[PDB]
Amino acid sequence: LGKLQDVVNQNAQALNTLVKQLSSNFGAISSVLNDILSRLDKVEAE
Amino acid sequence: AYTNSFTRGVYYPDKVFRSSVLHSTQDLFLPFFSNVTWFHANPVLPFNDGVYFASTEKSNIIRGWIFGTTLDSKTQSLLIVNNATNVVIKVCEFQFCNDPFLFRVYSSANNCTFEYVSQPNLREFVFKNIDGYFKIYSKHTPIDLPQGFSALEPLVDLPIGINITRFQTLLAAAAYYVGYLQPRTFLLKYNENGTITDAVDCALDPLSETKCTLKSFTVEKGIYQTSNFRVQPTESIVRFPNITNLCPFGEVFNATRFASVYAWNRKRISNCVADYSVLYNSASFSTFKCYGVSPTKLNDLCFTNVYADSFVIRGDEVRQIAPGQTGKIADYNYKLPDDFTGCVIAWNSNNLDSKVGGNYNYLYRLFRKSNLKPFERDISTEIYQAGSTPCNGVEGFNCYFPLQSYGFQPTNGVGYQPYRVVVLSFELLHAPATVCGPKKSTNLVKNKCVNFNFNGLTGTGVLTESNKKFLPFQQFGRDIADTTDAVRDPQTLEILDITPCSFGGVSVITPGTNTSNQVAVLYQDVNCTTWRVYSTGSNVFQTRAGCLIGAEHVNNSYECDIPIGAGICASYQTQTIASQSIIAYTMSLGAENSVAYSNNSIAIPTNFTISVTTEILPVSMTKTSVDCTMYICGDSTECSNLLLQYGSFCTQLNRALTGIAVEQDKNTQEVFAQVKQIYKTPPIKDFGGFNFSQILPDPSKPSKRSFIEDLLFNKVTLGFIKQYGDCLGDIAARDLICAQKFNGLTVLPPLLTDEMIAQYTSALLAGTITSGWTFGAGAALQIPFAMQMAYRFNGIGVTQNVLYENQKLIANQFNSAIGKIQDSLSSLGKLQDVVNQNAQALNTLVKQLSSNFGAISSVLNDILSRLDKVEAEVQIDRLITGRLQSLQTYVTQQLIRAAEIRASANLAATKMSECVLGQSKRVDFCGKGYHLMSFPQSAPHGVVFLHVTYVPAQEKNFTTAPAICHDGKAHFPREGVFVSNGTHWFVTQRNFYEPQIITTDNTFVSGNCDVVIGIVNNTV
Amino acid sequence: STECSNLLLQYGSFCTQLNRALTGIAVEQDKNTQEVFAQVKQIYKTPPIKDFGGFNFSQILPDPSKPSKRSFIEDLLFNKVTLGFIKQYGDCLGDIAARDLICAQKFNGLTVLPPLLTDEMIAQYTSALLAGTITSGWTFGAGAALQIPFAMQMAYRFNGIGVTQNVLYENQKLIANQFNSAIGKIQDSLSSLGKLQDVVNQNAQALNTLVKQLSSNFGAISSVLNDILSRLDKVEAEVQIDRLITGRLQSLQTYVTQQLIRAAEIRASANLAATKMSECVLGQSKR
Amino acid sequence: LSETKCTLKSFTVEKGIYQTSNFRVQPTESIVRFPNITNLCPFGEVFNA
Ligand SMILES: CCCCC/C=C\C/C=C\CCCCCCCC(=O)O
Ligand SMILES: *[C@@H]1O[C@H](CO)[C@@H](O)[C@H](O)[C@H]1NC(C)=O
Ligand SMILES: *[C@@H]1O[C@H](CO)[C@@H](O)[C@H](O)[C@H]1NC(C)=O
Ligand SMILES: *[C@@H]1O[C@H](CO)[C@@H](O)[C@H](O)[C@H]1NC(C)=O
Ligand SMILES: *[C@@H]1O[C@H](CO)[C@@H](O)[C@H](O)[C@H]1NC(C)=O
Ligand SMILES: *[C@@H]1O[C@H](CO)[C@@H](O)[C@H](O)[C@H]1NC(C)=O
Ligand SMILES: *[C@@H]1O[C@H](CO)[C@@H](O)[C@H](O)[C@H]1NC(C)=O
Ligand SMILES: *[C@@H]1O[C@H](CO)[C@@H](O)[C@H](O)[C@H]1NC(C)=O
Ligand SMILES: *[C@@H]1O[C@H](CO)[C@@H](O)[C@H](O)[C@H]1NC(C)=O
Ligand SMILES: *[C@@H]1O[C@H](CO)[C@@H](O)[C@H](O)[C@H]1NC(C)=O
Ligand SMILES: *[C@@H]1O[C@H](CO)[C@@H](O)[C@H](O)[C@H]1NC(C)=O
Ligand SMILES: *[C@@H]1O[C@H](CO)[C@@H](O)[C@H](O)[C@H]1NC(C)=O
Ligand SMILES: *[C@@H]1O[C@H](CO)[C@@H](O)[C@H](O)[C@H]1NC(C)=O
Repeated sequence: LGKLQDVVNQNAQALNTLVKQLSSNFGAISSVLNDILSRLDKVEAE
Repeated sequence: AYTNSFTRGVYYPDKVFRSSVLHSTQDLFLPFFSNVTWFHANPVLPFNDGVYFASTEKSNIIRGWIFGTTLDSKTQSLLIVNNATNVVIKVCEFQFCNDPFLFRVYSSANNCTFEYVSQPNLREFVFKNIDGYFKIYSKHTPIDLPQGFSALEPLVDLPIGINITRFQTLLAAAAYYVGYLQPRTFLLKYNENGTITDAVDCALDPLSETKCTLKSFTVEKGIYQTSNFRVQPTESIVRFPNITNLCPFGEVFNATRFASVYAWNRKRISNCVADYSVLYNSASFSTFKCYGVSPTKLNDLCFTNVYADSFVIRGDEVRQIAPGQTGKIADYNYKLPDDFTGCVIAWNSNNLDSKVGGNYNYLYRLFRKSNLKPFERDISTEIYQAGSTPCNGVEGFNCYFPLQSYGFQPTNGVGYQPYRVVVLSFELLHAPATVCGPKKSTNLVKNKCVNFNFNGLTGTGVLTESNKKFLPFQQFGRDIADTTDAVRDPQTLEILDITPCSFGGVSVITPGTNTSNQVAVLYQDVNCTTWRVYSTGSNVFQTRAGCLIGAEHVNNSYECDIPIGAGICASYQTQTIASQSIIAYTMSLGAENSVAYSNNSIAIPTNFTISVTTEILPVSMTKTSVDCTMYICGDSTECSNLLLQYGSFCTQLNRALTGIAVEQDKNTQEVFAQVKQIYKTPPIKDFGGFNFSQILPDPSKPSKRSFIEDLLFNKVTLGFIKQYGDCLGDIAARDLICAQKFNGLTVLPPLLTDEMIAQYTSALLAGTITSGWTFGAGAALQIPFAMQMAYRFNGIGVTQNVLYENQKLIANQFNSAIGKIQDSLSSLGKLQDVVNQNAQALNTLVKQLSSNFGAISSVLNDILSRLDKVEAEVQIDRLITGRLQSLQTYVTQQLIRAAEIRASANLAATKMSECVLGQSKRVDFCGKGYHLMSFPQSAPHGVVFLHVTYVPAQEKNFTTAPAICHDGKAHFPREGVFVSNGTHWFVTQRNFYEPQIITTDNTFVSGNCDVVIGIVNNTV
Repeated sequence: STECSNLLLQYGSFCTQLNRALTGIAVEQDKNTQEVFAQVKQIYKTPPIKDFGGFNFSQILPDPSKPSKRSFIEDLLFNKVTLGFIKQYGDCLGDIAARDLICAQKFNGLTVLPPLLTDEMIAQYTSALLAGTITSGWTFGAGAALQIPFAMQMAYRFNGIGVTQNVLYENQKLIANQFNSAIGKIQDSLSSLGKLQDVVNQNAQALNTLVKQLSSNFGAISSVLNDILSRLDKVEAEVQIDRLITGRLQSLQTYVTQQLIRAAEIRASANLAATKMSECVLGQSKR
Repeated sequence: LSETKCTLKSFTVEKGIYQTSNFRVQPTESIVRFPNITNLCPFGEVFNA
């Protein structure tokens, strides 16, 4: 039943990588909006 | 005297070596096929953007040139003259003559700076004047202007720094030419040595744009899409409100006494003209910064809500007048919004505000409970509580007077001297304005594409009367796309409509550059029944897909050659009375033939033919892998470290690529490894007189392939071991294969080799020739080939004695049919297209590494050789983002292709199972006709099916009846039909004429002979 | 904008790719139509004398008294779907462009190409198929068309499903009446195709969202190139124009990817239709 | 094997074949090649006239 199990595994893997990809910086100074907004004013945070 | 330059005037745009490449550049080039002016045996001509000067000479008559604006002693001029002994270059204030010649050129040389002297058959020169540099390119070539192509080389770049608008030649028989240069795009070609030997002028013709797009000098037969029809603007328009007065610069920047910072002032500015040049001789400003606009754009704008605030502060507090500052002034006195749009101006005023012994008339606030809001004022005078101890007016040790005083003395340090500050705020391009700049209006032009500037808003388009009613407080009008569509004229107050002046698609039909150089153009949004075209012609054909211009209409109908659209195709005549041309016609649907129907007539075949047809199906595509770090960062440790902030984006790509790679092997497996028993070819070749030698394995080759397989494997042009030293050095500069894998792009081999695939195919053939379809359902059982063919004939509705009586005819027909296929295979596009696509996808990925993506360069080493860590972290990230997007696009397209290839592979597997391991009843699934058998052959990345079918031929006409009434009962054939030749009645079969006597054995009676329609009589 | 045109050259290899994909799709569509309809290259004329055992085909055969040669049911079908046109520059110049919604698309570079086969040609193919199958049976799909009376063909077809032919020759009249009534019921029902309408709806929506997405800022100070260039000099305006270029290129890429994904499904449906034609119309099916 | 473990972000690996990074080689030394010039630029003339 590997043919059926593969679909479930693929869906779970996709949804888990989506969550894991929230810790990237993408070139910013931090990956946490709260940290960014606790230290910089509006113009520098935009 | 006009003349045509053809391809003269091409120079090297850079100083960098290139070879075996095609390069697209943009610079000031002399347009291809442009008319130059001819001078024989000395006027003053304009110098517009550069000049291409050429001289056919034999005795050194042309000596030099002079450049300038006016050639008298009121301006500076450049002299480049070649006297008999020297070449002298001077940039002075010359006084020249009407007719200078050699040496009497000028009279006085008053003052000047630049000087270079000493420097102890067809000539071409190019001149330019950019950023204060005079550049020259030149070349000499030994043998009115000739054909050919030559590229000029850089000579000198003089820093003269003057203004040039006219030039003149110096003469001492000969002739010279003069052509101007314009900013165009050109596609150059470097040969093996790095010399330029060809070029293409994009946007000179309709076929020249296609060449630039494809990045090739050749084009194949077809129809291509070009850019939409473009229209350039004719003239310019400026429309400001008509105002006369000048803004109150004196009252603001020149007042006698200024306000205090805590009680700052504010006055409105309206109905004036902003011209700040009047301040250039009275006031100097130490600080001047603007925020939502550029300082160089203030002259061309209009402003909506202008205010001016003024106060006095000490010297070192000027840095606190900015949007995001903190401190004593920004907290309790004056604050700017974070979205500020305006300018801030400050200057020293120690002469007007400083009195000896201390000036105490300027105050500020030092204590306050909380911070101020933007543009808020607080002029209170309440005592301030700072210790929780109450105090109702009394003062001391806990309660203070909020306001403090400045002490301004004339001998203070510059940090403690008074400064006057003015802040201007306004809005741009949203509402009606009454303060404009120093610009002069022009007339209003309608119904033409022109440039405009309406209250500072610039653009292009066509103006038109409008039927909208703006409210008094509105000035502009937008749409869903958020662009300005209507505007109210600021003088007449009428409303206009702005429309883009570019519209309509264009296409070009070409027969092939290897054949001809003429084309036809289709204007898809024009009705010629003429105007929105690049060129009219003698013949102009109007279709329902557009207006075709350049083809000759004909009234015959042929099959489609180049589909144009809406039922019309085009083709090259060539072979005709006229030299050659293009023709346009309507495609034909296949020569309507006939129908001969009646209620008592039938046709029955009397013969047959054996036909063999070929079918091709793709089964696999190439497998690849990617090293993301090596593609994005190369060998840079800095980039490698910066890339970790995108860590989860490379495993994601590699997983999909690995999935595709492992799917390919399953695709091949399901198609070819159906029978896991390997049957060897029989040792004696005797199958009822049928010849299979051209499809059975041949052991007289390095492999065991058959003749047809060997023919197939040579019609598609292509694992391997490419060693590092194999393409070390220059060889990597042209390989095109290890150029890929120097960047991290590899190709993985297939799991099953072509030898194994051929072994599987041979097993299939041996099984199906020796056993029939039994080996596909279980244990293989032997059966003679003639009897197997009898079975297969019984499977299509024909008796077996028909085969046993025409065995030799059938065998001969089959042998000839098999020979014809290998005859035709002499000189597979469906299989070749897969290889072409897989190669192009990988080559574009390498090509896309030369983009900037908005940075200053596409070379990490160049970026890192000039900038430090912080300044390079901003430029590297743009390249990282762009190069990640490229790989993502490649992977998505690969997935979308793999899905289609899998669909094809599944179809091929079903076809094998149903046509090769059995006989099929589905119509048109295993060929055209009645399917008898089929044989598989292997091709590169695909399979080939040879289908044998039965086709009837040579029909004859017969009369027929539905039933026969013998003696009051109704008789039915029970198999086949009743036919009559005119006097006698017989019963035969549907697919072959074979009459018999009507009797009870081949008949059944289930009627009374009263109701059947069409019953005859005769007898049985 | 010439400035934007010059700044866009640093993404030159991203437009040819999109155009290549779109051209592939557009070429595939004509092949889809051909494989389904142009199966037979011999056009058969409608019989001059209409005598088929009492069967009435008048509602599905070509009608020669219409501006085209479409049949009654075909016209009913064509009236139920609400969509090769020439739209001229002078046609929608002015305020009309603010509501047309068709030349608002093509003021921004988005155009639609006509199909290669017209509706009249497709109907001619269908008429040829009908005439062939009614006058020859299934022999014309295998070779030369051999004529046969319709009643005898129908007896063949009854034998094809295990019923003797006398069962047809003794109930011909009732069978013809039933067939005529059943045919009438279909045109009765076709009075007042959601599978076919969705294709048009999806394509139009995809084209309209592309035009709508041109008001996004993408992080810049404004979504208007003229507004950006009327206030900032080159150095300050390059920074803003780059963000707009990035966002709009991304929009185009998303549109193209969705178009490819839809083309795959349309191709699967077309392959099913071609196989169904071959097996159900040119023969008799046992599946 | 360690590179595979790091890529899979797991301390165990299942039976199979896995792709690792391309073959890498590090540089052995450093090189500098500027033109041979002796004179010193004229700072006095420009900044001290
Ligand atoms: C010696 C004490 C060190 C201070 C503790 C560290 C950080 C405190 C927060 C900010 C630094 C104080 C800066 C004061 C100078 C600016 C004063 C002003 O013009 O507003
Ligand atoms: C130009 O020459 C005149 C001589 O008449 C001289 O007075 C003037 O100073 C010169 N200008 C410069 C910039 O040297
Ligand atoms: C250009 O290079 C080829 C080999 O690459 C060489 O044979 C030829 O001589 C070169 N051309 C010149 C002008 O030297
Ligand atoms: C400012 O005032 C001084 C003295 O009153 C005067 O000389 C100067 O011209 C004035 N400047 C302007 C721009 O009015
Ligand atoms: C406005 O007044 C209220 C009530 O006195 C006060 O609480 C608030 O702080 C004031 N706003 C500012 C910006 O000081
Ligand atoms: C072009 O205009 C003419 C004039 O009205 C019209 O008859 C013709 O149909 C138009 N062309 C098309 C393709 O409709
Ligand atoms: C049937 O066709 C074959 C090949 O064309 C021919 O040799 C043979 O004579 C034909 N049979 C008759 C009865 O004509
Ligand atoms: C089969 O064909 C091959 C090639 O045409 C030929 O050499 C061979 O002799 C043929 N078979 C027989 C039995 O002749
Ligand atoms: C059968 O008769 C019809 C009607 O005359 C004719 O068109 C057809 O050609 C005939 N068949 C053959 C094989 O000649
Ligand atoms: C065919 O129709 C004609 C016309 O009425 C008729 O005379 C003839 O008997 C019919 N033949 C059959 C077999 O029904
Ligand atoms: C068949 O024969 C009967 C007499 O047995 C005759 O009455 C009848 O008319 C014949 N059929 C036709 C159509 O004439
Ligand atoms: C066939 O249908 C048409 C239209 O409904 C009708 O006019 C005709 O009468 C029908 N056939 C017969 C034989 O009545
Ligand atoms: C510049 O000239 C002064 C005056 O002689 C001298 O003291 C100084 O050293 C000179 N500059 C340098 C860099 O030596």
